Amino acid sequence: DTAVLVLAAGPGTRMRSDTPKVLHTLAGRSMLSHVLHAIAKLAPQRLIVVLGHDHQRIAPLVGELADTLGRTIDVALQDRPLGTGHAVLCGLSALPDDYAGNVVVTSGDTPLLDADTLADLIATHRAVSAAVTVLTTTLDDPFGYGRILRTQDHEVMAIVEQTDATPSQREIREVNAGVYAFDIAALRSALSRLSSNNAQQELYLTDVIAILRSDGQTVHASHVDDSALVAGVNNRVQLAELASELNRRVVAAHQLAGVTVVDPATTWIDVDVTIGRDTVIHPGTQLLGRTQIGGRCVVGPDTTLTDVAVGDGASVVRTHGSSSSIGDGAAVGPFTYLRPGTALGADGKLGAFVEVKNSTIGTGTKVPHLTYVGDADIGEYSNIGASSVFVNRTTVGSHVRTGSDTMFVAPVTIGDGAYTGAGTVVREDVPPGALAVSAGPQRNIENWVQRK
Amino acid sequence: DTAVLVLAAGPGTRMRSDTPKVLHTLAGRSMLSHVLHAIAKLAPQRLIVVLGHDHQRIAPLVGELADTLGRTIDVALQDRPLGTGHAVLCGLSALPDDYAGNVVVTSGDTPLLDADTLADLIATHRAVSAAVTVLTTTLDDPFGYGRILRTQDHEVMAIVEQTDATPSQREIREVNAGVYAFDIAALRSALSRLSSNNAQQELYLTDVIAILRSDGQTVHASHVDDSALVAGVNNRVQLAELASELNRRVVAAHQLAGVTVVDPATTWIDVDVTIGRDTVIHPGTQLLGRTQIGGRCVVGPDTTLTDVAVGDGASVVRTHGSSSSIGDGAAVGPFTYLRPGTALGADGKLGAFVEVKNSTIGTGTKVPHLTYVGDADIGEYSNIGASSVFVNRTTVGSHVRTGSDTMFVAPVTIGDGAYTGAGTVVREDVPPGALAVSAGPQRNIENWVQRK
Amino acid sequence: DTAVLVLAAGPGTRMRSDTPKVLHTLAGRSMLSHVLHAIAKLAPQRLIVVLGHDHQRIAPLVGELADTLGRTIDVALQDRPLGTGHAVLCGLSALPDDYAGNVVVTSGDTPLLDADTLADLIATHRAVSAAVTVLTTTLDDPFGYGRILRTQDHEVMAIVEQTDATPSQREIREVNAGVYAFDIAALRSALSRLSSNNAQQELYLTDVIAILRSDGQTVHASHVDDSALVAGVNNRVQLAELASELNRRVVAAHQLAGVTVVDPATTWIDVDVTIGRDTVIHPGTQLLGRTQIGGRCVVGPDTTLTDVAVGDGASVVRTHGSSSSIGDGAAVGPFTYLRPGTALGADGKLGAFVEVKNSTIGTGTKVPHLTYVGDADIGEYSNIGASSVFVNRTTVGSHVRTGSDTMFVAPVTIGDGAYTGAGTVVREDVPPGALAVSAGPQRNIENWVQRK
Ligand SMILES: CC(=O)N[C@H]1[C@@H](OP(=O)(O)O)O[C@H](CO)[C@@H](O)[C@@H]1O
Ligand SMILES: CC(=O)N[C@H]1[C@@H](OP(=O)(O)O)O[C@H](CO)[C@@H](O)[C@@H]1O
Ligand SMILES: CC(=O)N[C@H]1[C@@H](OP(=O)(O)O)O[C@H](CO)[C@@H](O)[C@@H]1O
Ligand SMILES: CC(=O)N[C@H]1[C@@H](OP(=O)(O)O)O[C@H](CO)[C@@H](O)[C@@H]1O
Ligand SMILES: CC(=O)N[C@H]1[C@@H](OP(=O)(O)O)O[C@H](CO)[C@@H](O)[C@@H]1O
Ligand SMILES: CC(=O)N[C@H]1[C@@H](OP(=O)(O)O)O[C@H](CO)[C@@H](O)[C@@H]1O
Ligand SMILES: [Co+2]
Ligand SMILES: [Mg+2]
Ligand SMILES: [Mg+2]
Ligand SMILES: [Mg+2]
Ligand SMILES: [Mg+2]
Repeated sequence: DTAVLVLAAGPGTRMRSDTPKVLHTLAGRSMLSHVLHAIAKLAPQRLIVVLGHDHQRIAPLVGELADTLGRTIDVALQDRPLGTGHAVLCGLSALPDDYAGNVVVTSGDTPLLDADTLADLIATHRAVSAAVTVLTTTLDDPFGYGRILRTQDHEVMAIVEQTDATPSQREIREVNAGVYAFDIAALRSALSRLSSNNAQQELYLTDVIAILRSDGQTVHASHVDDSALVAGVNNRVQLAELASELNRRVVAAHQLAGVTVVDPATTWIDVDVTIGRDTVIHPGTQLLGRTQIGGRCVVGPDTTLTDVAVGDGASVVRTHGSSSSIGDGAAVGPFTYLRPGTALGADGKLGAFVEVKNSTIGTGTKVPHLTYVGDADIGEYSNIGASSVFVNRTTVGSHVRTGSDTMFVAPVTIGDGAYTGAGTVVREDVPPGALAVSAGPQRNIENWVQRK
Repeated sequence: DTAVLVLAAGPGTRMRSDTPKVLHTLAGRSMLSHVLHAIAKLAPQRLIVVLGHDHQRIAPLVGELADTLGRTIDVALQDRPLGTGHAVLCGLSALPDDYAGNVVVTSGDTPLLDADTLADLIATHRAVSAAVTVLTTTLDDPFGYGRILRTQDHEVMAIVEQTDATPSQREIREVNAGVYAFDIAALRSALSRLSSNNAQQELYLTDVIAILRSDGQTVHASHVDDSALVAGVNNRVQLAELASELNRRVVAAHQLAGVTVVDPATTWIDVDVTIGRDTVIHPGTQLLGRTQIGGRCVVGPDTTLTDVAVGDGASVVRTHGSSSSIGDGAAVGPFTYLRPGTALGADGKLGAFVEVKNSTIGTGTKVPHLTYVGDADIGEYSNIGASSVFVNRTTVGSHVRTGSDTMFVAPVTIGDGAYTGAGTVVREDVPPGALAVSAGPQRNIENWVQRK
Repeated sequence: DTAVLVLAAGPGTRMRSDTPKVLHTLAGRSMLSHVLHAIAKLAPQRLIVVLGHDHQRIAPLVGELADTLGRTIDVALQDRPLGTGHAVLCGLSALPDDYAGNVVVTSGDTPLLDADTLADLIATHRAVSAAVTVLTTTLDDPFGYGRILRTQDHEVMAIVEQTDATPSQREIREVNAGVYAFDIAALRSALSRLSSNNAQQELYLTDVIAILRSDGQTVHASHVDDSALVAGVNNRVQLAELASELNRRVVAAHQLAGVTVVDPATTWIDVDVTIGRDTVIHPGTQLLGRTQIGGRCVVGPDTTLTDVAVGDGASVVRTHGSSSSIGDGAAVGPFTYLRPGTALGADGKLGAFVEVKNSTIGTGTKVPHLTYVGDADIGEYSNIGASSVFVNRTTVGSHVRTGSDTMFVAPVTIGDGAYTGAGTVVREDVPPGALAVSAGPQRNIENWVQRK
């Protein structure tokens, strides 16, 4: 059997945040969600998330995530901030006393930890018949991490916390990832022998290593060369360095699968985003949420799309949009705002300084300049003049030509093939094939300027 | 004599692209074009580009490039994907049998290879009286490249392909750039001795090295320290890493020549772009095509310009434009769209939420807010009110003041010094110095709001 | 006693600029200003800035800076470009002959030099009882810097200029930072023994080291590990590398204090900018000048703000603004332009394609689409229809609803709770609770399209 505990109990005081550390997000999931998704793929028999401060704020999101992953996720509360050693103990109490499996310990602030790393850890753990196996790695800057101590003979002695290391030890660049596999009897038995005489006056989980080494138990360290996989987040400088490392990888994966990305460093792609072959993404682009881009698209510089669906061969340039759909071969931008519920048919055009909200717009229809469309349904191959406003429901037919400077005052229906004169205010329905007008006739006042 | 072959025959399957590898672009030229420009500057007597898959799609662009560089470029077809060794052979068939020159082999996926490197290679080749000279370099990640094998005595033994190296050899970090100079008799004679018993069942050009070493011929390797100069492109992650390296260099060259670039990493400058002394470029700027910027300009953040000409001391801020000209001391932006054929005279202004298309706009005239100008010619020192539309030809005189919310319905002529009232629709000509109006008079309905 | 000289006398010819090197800016101060601020914090008894070329252009800004820092800053002119050795001499002439203090020499092209480094230098200088102490550092590329020469015994021999080093010496990677502390009698006495037989035919300050070593005086070098602290600026590639290093640090300091910064590399924050806890900054953001952001704000991608004040919990997305204030919980963007003098009350909204200039806008009022507001005061909880223009003073009351396509022709007053019909031109005052209209009635011309 195997059980995974997720240590999400700490305060994250160095985040300086009213929002709990473990719910800050990157690439579209919270850290906690990234950690849980990864574990879920490995499918251990039990899964326990230990919470402490802010638990009423984190618990409901653990339950939300248990439904999305379709499995039970238990929650063990930690009453006293008595250390991580104490947190494992709290977590074990959600396990039956008779429990015979392996226990794997993990935190929830390690968002790039993946299912293979855990697998390699369990496999290695079982292969060497070890009481405790710990993931290590080595870093340029090892600040804030337990250091790994070994004999002459390379044997793992102990783990010394940052607050507790001599200056001489603070130099050690092998670090404790804080990801372990334990034999359960050995874990139970060393947790009892933890004392809190140390710099933080806590029960260090990391003391368990020296303890089992004392009983002449087998202690294994498994070095992870790709340090990003087990990097943790304590503050916002680390949050962003890893949001950025994860972004590099998402982008590179899209590039190898056929997407041209002009500039990876300023192209942000959330984990659920799909993009078709031979589309080009220009720089300053964020593809967020469940956004889908077809193939042979152009996604223009300085574009932001959240939960937008874009068909094949469409261009979406300098566009700020969400919760909207854009058809094949359609043209959006530059300087275009899509609010929730915009659907633009195939071959359609929303141009410069156009805003659409909750509007359905038919195949091949063009709204190219300076106009607001909201709460409107517009038919096919229609053309909406510059400088207009759908004054919010309105329905507009197919093959319509509305003139510049038309205000459609909802609710109003414009019939197939109708026209509107420049500067018309439409307050009553327009029959198919009629010209609606309201502008007064021009009058020239000669020599007005000499006089005034 | 000297002949250059360009090996552009392969499939680029790892690009995952319906567009042939060698025609993907960076900084304004396709890879093929970058390679050919560089060779062209060296001016060898013959120049042969070997094509294979997609040759009907690549051939016409080779001919297009031969005219631009004003020299003959021959095309040798490779009938069977039988290897690069085979590709050199196909390429040699476009040479006369009596041919006595040096042959230099190059690919066309090496876009930063420059005329000096080739020169250094030919010079070195002749200096050491060598049968074969190959360019090498050393890399952090040597994946996918032939490895260079040497004796104890540092003598070049052979080149081993990635697919063919032992794990022990895959560690070697000296790589084959795939750029060579051959003595022709030696090249002909080792091409005949190539066999295809290897991992790809192809005729490896790289086997030619071991072969000439066998006949006790002179084999020279010339190490290139600047690895970017001979880096090749197999996939889109490599395309962008080098588009980015080339961009660093273009930008740095502009910085040393007097252009302030706030942020090189997000400033994209195509190779043909010229920029004057003491202009400042702010971040998120792309200067593409034959775009020219004068001096003491400000080019604002988040600006995209393609084949735009900008005079001296003009500002072009948050502007998306192409195929357009902007005069000295003019002001464009923020949030401004220039379509093809926009000319804005000196001291002119196109402001926020303005779109211009095919329009000529005179010295010192201002279009500052919320307006569409297309197919129009506007004179000098005129002022176009906010929220207007040139409803496309229209001509507007000099010293005009058109009021807000005016629709000029083409075709219409507005005389010098004329005015337009706020919300006028202009359908007939306006005499110089006349006030054109059409808006109805205001009426106040008192206490309407209590009633409704 | 202690006196600081700032060597700002050189020509900066490699800047290629009509603007003096030392006045090019980064993060909101000129280099000179950064250097002077840092020294000012240390508060030496005397402070002398030596000027040479362009001194009439730099002097008035030295005086401006003396008032801001509230202390006397003297200016010593250098008549002849006779070297840096000569420049120290010119600088000493502003000191009394009897002067007994330490002299510290600094340039003004070293913008990240900080008050601690100077302090460490003075302290070290006094601690070792040294005649001359020089700051050194070591670099990947030491080009253009004096090299540090030492015996077998690690004792500082001399400093050799770039123009003067053997190729063998050009390899030395310990460099002279050009920041020193001198015992004054020793400085006076070695300046007299400087001769100009060297590559630039100048009086090298750096020769002073070999000279004092000759008199068997104590020569100390103090190595600075953080090389950015003493990096100098000769050209625009170096200007931007350090503008970028300083930006990393400003941003990281905000991140550790509680600001989420999605992308540091494209987030530019000037030194005076303050940002509250738990605000998020998205990429492509510049926060320039005395800009202040409250807490829990969202500052949207692609935003530029200069001397903007933003309250708490407001969003400012895709906005280009300056000299303006935005209240708590207000919404600005996307695609919004704020000119000088915009004040938007708490809970207010300026939306897509809106431009405001010199306008005051009351609590909870919304200007959401396609409109120009300038020279206007608008009351509370009002709503301004899309596609409108304040045709500039206008006053608008509270709880107003103005319809789409309204032109307010200043000067005009709109009473509390008044309405305006769609497409109204307002030329006369509107009583509280009145409906102002001017649009003509709609007319449908049936079958117009068949006929035309
Ligand atoms: C359990 C413990 O006492 N210390 C751990 C632990 O420190 P924290 O301050 O709790 O983050 O996490 C580190 C791994 O992220 C690890 O290096 C260290 O050994
Ligand atoms: C009449 C109109 O064109 N737009 C209205 C309309 O825009 P929405 O996109 O529907 O939010 O409703 C808003 C009322 O919440 C109002 O601020 C705005 O003026
Ligand atoms: C001709 C050949 O057989 N192999 C060459 C060749 O491999 P390709 O898979 O054909 O790209 O190009 C490399 C240089 O880009 C070089 O390293 C290698 O030795
Ligand atoms: C009348 C007008 O102002 N603009 C027209 C006009 O803009 P262009 O910039 O010329 O493409 O022609 C288009 C017809 O292809 C049409 O979509 C748009 O409505
Ligand atoms: C005073 C002198 O003769 N040379 C100095 C000096 O060279 P400049 O060319 O004047 O920048 O500044 C360098 C420090 O930025 C230092 O390395 C060098 O030793
Ligand atoms: C009438 C109007 O709406 N806007 C005017 C008005 O804008 P300002 O934001 O005030 O610069 O004054 C300008 C005169 O300098 C003029 O170019 C523009 O047309
Ligand atoms: Co109107
Ligand atoms: Mg941690
Ligand atoms: Mg290749
Ligand atoms: Mg209008
Ligand atoms: Mg210098």
